Order: sequence, then C-alpha cells, then structure tokens
Amino acid sequence: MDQREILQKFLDEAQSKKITKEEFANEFLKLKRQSTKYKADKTYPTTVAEKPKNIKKNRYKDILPYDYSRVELSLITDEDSSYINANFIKGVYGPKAYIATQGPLSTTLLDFWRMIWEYSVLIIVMACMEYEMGKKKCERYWAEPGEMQLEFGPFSVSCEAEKRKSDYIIRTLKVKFNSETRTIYQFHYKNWPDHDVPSSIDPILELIWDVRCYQEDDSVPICIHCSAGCGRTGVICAIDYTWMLLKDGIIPENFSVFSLIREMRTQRPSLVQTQEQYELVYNAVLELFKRQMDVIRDKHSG
Ligand SMILES: O=C(COc1ccc(-c2oc3cc(O)c(C(=O)O)cc3c2C#Cc2cccc(Cl)c2)cc1)NC1CC1
Repeated sequence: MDQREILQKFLDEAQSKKITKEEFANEFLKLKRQSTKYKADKTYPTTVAEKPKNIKKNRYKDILPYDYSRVELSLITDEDSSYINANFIKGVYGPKAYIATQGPLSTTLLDFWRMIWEYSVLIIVMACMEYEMGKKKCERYWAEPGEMQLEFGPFSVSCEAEKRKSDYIIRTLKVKFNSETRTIYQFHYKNWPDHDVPSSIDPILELIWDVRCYQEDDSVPICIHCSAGCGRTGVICAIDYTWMLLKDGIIPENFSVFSLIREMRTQRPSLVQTQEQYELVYNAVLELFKRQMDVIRDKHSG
C-alpha cells in the first residue's frame, strides 16, 4: 500500500471503532506482562546498574538501565565513572536517536554534562518541574539569565537567552569545556496534557514541533528526561518517533501504537509507565495522522 492508503486505514479503523478505557487497560496490561516474562527470562540484565559503586547514582532503585542499551561514559574516565542511568533509544532510521535518562542527582550532575558533551547533544528536553508533589525531582544542571556561569567540574554553563512560551521555556545555553564552547538548547516543559482535555494534547505537539525545528535530522541523539526518565520521557519519545515516520512517508503497514510502546519498553524499563500516558500517546498519534493526511490531501491537489 502507499502512505495515503495506510494512513486512511488507521484513520478509518479508529473512527469505526473507538477504543475504550477498558481496552486501553487490557492493552497496557499485556505490555506489563511482557516485561515480566522478559524479567523471568533474564533477557535484559541490569548488572551494571546494580553494582554497589553505581547504586547511589540511581534516582529510583526499581528503574535501572538495561545493560545492552545503557549509555556508556568515556569522557575524563575512577573505575565505575562510565555509568549513568540512561538508555539509548532507537529512531526510525538507526540507533541512538534519543537518550532517555533520569533527572540528575546532585551526585550525577557532572555525569550529565559529560554525557551531553561526549555525544554532542544539541537538544535537552526536560519534562518535569524541579519540585512535584512537594518533592525534589531534579537538581539544577542548567543556568538562567543573570546568573552568569554555573560550574559542574570542568564544565561551565550559562544562559544567553530564554524564550518563554505558553507551557514551556526554551533556554539557549552556552556550555564551555577545555576552551571549547557549545550551544545547547534546553526545552523545559513545565506542564502536561490533561486526561480530561482532548485539546490539552496540543501543547505537547507544539513542543515536539519546536524541537524538530532545532534539529530535523538524527545526526546526534536528542536527550529527554523527566524525573525517572520513563513515563513522560517515553511519551515524548514515542510521539516524535511516530511523527518522524509520518513526515517521511514510511508508516509500516503493520503500524500500531501498541507495537510502538512495546518496542520502546524493550530499550528502557517502563519507558511509557502508565495506562494514562499510553492513552495520551494513542490520542496524540491519531491527531498526527489526521494532520499528515491533510498534508497528503493538499499535495494531491498539486
Ligand atoms: O524506587 C522505588 C520507589 O518507588 C517509585 C516511586 C515513584 C516512581 C515514579 O517516578 C516517576 C517519575 C516520573 O517522571 C514519572 C512520570 O513520567 O510521570 C512517573 C514516575 C513514577 C511512577 C509511577 C507509577 C505510579 C503508579 C502506578 C504506576 Cl504503574 C506507575 C517510581 C518508583 N522503590 C524501589 C524499592 C523498589
């Protein structure tokens, strides 16, 4: 089939059969079930993350990176100085399109910039606040205007500009290391779409759009984090992936939101952690298909 046909089918299929909360529940339960079998089978060890030297570098003891996809550090390499709670996530064309990680600890702030630097990351997407439900969900790794430089080891970070949008902030950062200066764009998403508001998914689509404005390709990975580096981090990731497919006309005929999330959850534990976040992905994806079908229609009008 061709893109228009595959998109029309997904569109029609959804219309002719709305999914229900219970079906969503049933779907998501299967995903969690697969994780169980994978555990029992020892398919994705987390040996490195469980090492004593690394325990204190994990924000959530239950959330550890699979050995096979964990991001390795080699910049200014102590013997366990190579570990960070982060996993490479594959893009549509190849691997290492994204790096899903945790909101850094005061103890791993130096590790965070090492990684961002060792992989020439240009974009960081933060999907949480510093404080949530009265708890500290992320240490300050960025810099704000008027603050000058902040120091994390040999790293000097400062903020040149800040673009304030409705639900997020875009901080233009200047990172210096060894007489070299790079520009990093931090996207701080200080809100989240609401389950009871179909339109509330619009802000997240605008976020990813802007991001993609700053990097359309997959030359370097895009770093995405929340607090655990799973949940919201997975949603943004799943949508970007699905959108990249739509934009480049390569939506496999056998495409399902279900398979997508399944693929992701085998690259990072609980990348999309809840049924609510699963539904948001389904809803957001659907909207993307409609917008893409429109593009197909206006190009068919030549
Ligand atoms: O490490 C711990 C403490 O337990 C935990 C407490 C909270 C979380 C947790 O952090 C998050 C951070 C996020 O940033 C998002 C997020 O993306 O929103 C979601 C969660 C989330 C979550 C969740 C969640 C809540 C209810 C139901 C389900 Cl299925 C998941 C994870 C683990 N215990 C170890 C002894 C074993």
